[PDB]
Amino acid sequence: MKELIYIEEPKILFAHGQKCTDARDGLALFGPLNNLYGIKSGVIGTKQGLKIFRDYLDHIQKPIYNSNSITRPMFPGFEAVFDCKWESTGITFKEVTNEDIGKFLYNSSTHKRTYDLVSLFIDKIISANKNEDENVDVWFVIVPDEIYKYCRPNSNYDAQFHDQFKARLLKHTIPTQIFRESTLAWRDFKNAFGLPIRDFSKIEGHLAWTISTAAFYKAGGKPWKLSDVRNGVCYLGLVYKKVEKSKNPRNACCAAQMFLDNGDGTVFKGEVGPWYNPKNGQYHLEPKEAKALLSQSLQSYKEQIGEYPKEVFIHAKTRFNHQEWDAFLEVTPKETNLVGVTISKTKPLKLYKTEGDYTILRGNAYVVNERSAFLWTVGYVPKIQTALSMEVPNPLFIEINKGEADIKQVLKDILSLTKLNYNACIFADGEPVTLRFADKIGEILTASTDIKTPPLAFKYYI
Amino acid sequence: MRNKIFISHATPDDNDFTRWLALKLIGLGYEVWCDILFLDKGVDFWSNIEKVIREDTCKFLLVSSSYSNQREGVLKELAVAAKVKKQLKDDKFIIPLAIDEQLSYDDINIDIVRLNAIDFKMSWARGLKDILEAFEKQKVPKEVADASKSNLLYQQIFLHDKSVIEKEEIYDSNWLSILSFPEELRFHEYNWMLPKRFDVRELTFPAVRYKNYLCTFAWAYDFTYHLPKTETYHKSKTIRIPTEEILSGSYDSNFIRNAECKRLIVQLLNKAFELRMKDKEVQEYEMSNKTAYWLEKGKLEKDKFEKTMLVGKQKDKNWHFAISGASKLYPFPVLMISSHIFFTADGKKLIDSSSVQHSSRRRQGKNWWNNTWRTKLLAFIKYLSDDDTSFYLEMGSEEKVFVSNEPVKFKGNVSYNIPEK
Repeated sequence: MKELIYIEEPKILFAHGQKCTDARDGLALFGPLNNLYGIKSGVIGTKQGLKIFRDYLDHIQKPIYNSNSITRPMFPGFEAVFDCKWESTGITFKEVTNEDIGKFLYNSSTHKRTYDLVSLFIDKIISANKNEDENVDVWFVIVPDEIYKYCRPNSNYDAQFHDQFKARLLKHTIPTQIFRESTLAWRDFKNAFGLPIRDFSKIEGHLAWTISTAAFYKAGGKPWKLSDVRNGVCYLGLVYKKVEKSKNPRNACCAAQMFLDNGDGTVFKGEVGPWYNPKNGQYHLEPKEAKALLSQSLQSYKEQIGEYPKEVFIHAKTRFNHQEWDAFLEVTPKETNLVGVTISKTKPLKLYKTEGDYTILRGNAYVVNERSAFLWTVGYVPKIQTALSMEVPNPLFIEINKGEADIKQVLKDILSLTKLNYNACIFADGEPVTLRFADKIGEILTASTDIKTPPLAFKYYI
Repeated sequence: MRNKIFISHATPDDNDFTRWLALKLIGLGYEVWCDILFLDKGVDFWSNIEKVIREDTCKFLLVSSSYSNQREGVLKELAVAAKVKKQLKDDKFIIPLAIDEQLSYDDINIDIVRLNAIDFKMSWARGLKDILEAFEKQKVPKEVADASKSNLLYQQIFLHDKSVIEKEEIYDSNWLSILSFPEELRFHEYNWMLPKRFDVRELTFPAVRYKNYLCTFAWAYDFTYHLPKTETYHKSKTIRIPTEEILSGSYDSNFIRNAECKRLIVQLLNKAFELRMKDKEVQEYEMSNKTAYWLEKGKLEKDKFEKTMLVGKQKDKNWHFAISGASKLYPFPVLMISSHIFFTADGKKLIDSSSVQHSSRRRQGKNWWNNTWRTKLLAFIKYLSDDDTSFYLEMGSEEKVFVSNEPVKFKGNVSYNIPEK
């Protein structure tokens, strides 16, 4: 037989110097790390959309329980947990008449109509941000269902509304949150059978938790940062995306997501070039782009902190070849240690418990050798008495591709990197945050090919 | 001296707000009493309630919800509270806390309608501020606030039965260990005597092309029937390499690299598995990149092996458990089996709609848990067994690799307790 080691669940730091293992309980019991005066809200949409948003904003103030109160804890209310005044009064409303929506909703060319609808939102957004002396925090774009139904692919710019909307404001740095009318008012919207389209009567508290956490984060506050920290350690995640529009099949685009203790990462954009090999399907960078990306990464780190990092980790989905790695090693200061790790979900090893219908406990690891190991990040947990995923988990394959580092410390680090996802106040996620948002960021940055922007905070992308 | 602040309520429905306010107040500097704070029980609970209500309590808040309006315990505690209220001559000893909108004003109990109710229906934070203002006005002794006591209480009362315990467990994987290997791997001399552009994959004993030579697990003279053009081969031009030393990985020569030889062995094992399960009368399904093999309906009696329900029915469809094969080395020699679910209508002909197949797979697998998957995989492995210990996989006329039918066991030192519900 083969032995399994156990990696304990990490703790995240919260208000009043306390540490918890679940973010929701800590938030409801102690409060967020950094507190604001209040949320100044701005909403653009139809009058009915404004009414729905106002109703929901007043509704989230009341307590709201859930059917299974041991797995999905209750929501006391935004003022109770976050101690911020997110009120339905004193918000800036911009009106979009239904006639304007209809004018562009009936176009045959999907790319064209998507472009016109996006611009019809963006011009109002920028005009409201510029002309007004008011300082709104975030812009809540409430969109009718029909636009989303008719603004998706197969229904020189991408054909998705969310990606285009996030891409075009990358140059203006405007935090926006997109909601459908059917989600904020799921009870009101019904089918021809009389039943709701989206049944949230079972997870209403969890939905409110996620919405509240996203709104608090995107307004400027930090809900939580992990507690047990190694000083001066930065994380880097590479993302490649093949551009479909390009005539040359080898053209590809690269991006680097940089993370610190706080879980509020930065995004660096790379130069589009021939990185994709159509023979074996692996992406690799030329030396110059690698130097540029890494130099920007440590320049940003020095700007944020002031001293060069003690360690650097470059998480990626594929192995690095030699020219890429020596190009990377050209730039790094000699006082810093570089590690390059590969994380992939394609290894089919499933462990079955001999008794009981439940699966393997989350956190157990099988270290194959001092350079490669498995990690069960999506296994069963006892804190909420339910596993995170259905069927049987597939562990992550963590192999130290380049550099010298202890495998156990890497395992603990990658397990810790799973608790920082402000878009969803959930117990954990099966993928590290440095690689969790690869597809979304890649598609968003590919949606516009003329992007020339400085490094930006994460909230402008998600 | 009276410092304890009593909370009365109906259980377990009103546990949420009771826990919230108690924890916040006990982290704010006060001392709070309620039924669910101790989890010790058994020490004459009613006498303890009388003792705390009469002797130690300073203030008394009653959660005037719909359930707690007239419950026997709440009514009894309210009677004792009225008695002690008359004793201490405190008009504001009883504080109602309305926590719902559905309780009409006429419905509330007579003894608490007169007293002023502090609002907790619209927002909990404003209600907490109102309670804090009331306690500043009534001058209740207290010390500095400290949320670490709240943390410790939450950890020791409510994080008690959901911790990690040191318990041994045995887990079953989906990997078959290869027991024995042929003595030697043979490279022949061909491609000047076989026809050019030859697909050796259609041959019976598997083989692969390596530039000039032909790599296979077979003697020189076993391909006469397939290629009569190659009967002129002389048995002295076949280079033979021990397989155990390849497993050790210490081979290094200009002829072959170790990684390339291992890849050739992997391809040979994959092909051999393909034909060996071709011989076992199981239907094949060519997926996007692999081939998965399943059993037709009625191939085995009652569609069950031993006590495992392999082939089943869902609505107007029939679902089959299918397996796919692959090989790997250097953890140690291993064969992987990958599980799949497929669907059909008549029991023999697969559904050609990929989206319908995926949706049915999701729907059927949403109700399958670990024990079901494990038992089905074990049963399907046992079905292919030729002996009671292992099954052979053909390499040639006199060469075989014997693969055990018991997956590798894993031993775990940390476990938990199965939930009651």
